[PDB]
Amino acid sequence: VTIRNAQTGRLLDSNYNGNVYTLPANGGNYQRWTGPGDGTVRNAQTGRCLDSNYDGAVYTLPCNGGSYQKWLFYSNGYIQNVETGRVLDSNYNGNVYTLPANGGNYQKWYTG
Ligand SMILES: OC[C@H]1O[C@H](O[C@H]2[C@@H](O)[C@H](O)[C@@H](CO)O[C@@H]2O)[C@@H](O)[C@@H](O)[C@@H]1O
Ligand SMILES: OC[C@H]1O[C@H](O[C@H]2[C@@H](O)[C@H](O)[C@@H](CO)O[C@@H]2O)[C@@H](O)[C@@H](O)[C@@H]1O
Ligand SMILES: OC[C@H]1O[C@H](O[C@H]2[C@@H](O)[C@H](O)[C@@H](CO)O[C@@H]2O)[C@@H](O)[C@@H](O)[C@@H]1O
Ligand SMILES: [K+]
Ligand SMILES: [K+]
Ligand SMILES: [K+]
Repeated sequence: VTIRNAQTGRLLDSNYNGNVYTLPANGGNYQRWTGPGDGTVRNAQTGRCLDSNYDGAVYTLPCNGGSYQKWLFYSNGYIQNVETGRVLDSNYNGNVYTLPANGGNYQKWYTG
């Protein structure tokens, strides 16, 4: 289902172009996500895998088995990219990107 930023209240969102962003909850399936158990976080509408790189950019692409598309969900709300180690982040404008863990609330996420 949904992934909601702890700082901004905006939810994790993505489209068929593979662009990612956050928006207020709006019921659409672009805002729900599925975790099979293989490390991936797949968009409920598109089936694509949330993914990022060493530059900090974050997008979705069809799923390819790479550590890049594998995420770790900690109980403190961090969502960590296995390859880079950088943590999923966003800003009130609805930018999504990754940055070094810095303890910030913009790096926390309620996932249900
Ligand atoms: O009208 C389409 C779409 O609008 C809203 O979706 C937005 C966003 O959440 C989706 O990620 C993108 C996908 O390109 O479209 C909008 O910006 C929701 O109402 C959604 O359910 C709906 O189909
Ligand atoms: O060979 C690099 C990388 O390729 C594939 O991952 C794609 C994408 O998911 C990644 O975010 C970017 C990283 O720059 O790379 C591709 O576009 C996977 O085959 C992956 O295992 C591999 O490391
Ligand atoms: O000092 C602002 C901000 O800095 C640190 O957060 C960084 C990053 O995680 C955020 O997404 C962006 C949002 O604009 O800001 C920094 O780049 C954190 O220490 C944070 O608590 C603080 O508000
Ligand atoms: K779209
Ligand atoms: K900090
Ligand atoms: K602050």
